[PDB]
Amino acid sequence: ETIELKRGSNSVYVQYDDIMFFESSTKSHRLIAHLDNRQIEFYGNLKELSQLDDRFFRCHNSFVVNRHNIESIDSKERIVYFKNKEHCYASVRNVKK
DNA sequence: ACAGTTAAGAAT
DNA sequence: AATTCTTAACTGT
Repeated sequence: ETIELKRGSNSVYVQYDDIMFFESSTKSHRLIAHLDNRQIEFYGNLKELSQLDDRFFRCHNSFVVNRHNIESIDSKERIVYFKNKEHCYASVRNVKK
């Protein structure tokens, strides 16, 4: 299961479970794939990534998480912790799901 | 329910 | 390829 992260003249190819989560970049129409120890900026939209696979869940407007790489959830604070020790946030309306 | 912020379409 | 404007739909309380 591999995904092509398109970057204009380049592409980077990554396995689904290399990915902790995706977040929107502050560069318009770019996302950031968070991997174990690297981050890769690419062209995409979050909606499309969440439809690739059941493991990819839109927990927030700005985040798509890989369920397989979740270490724990603090549902009080709405913080999703990943196996590489990063974290991101779940929205009030999506945290339960 | 609100006001502030943002993802993503379209065009090029 | 990379960028802008736009706006509905998101955000947290």
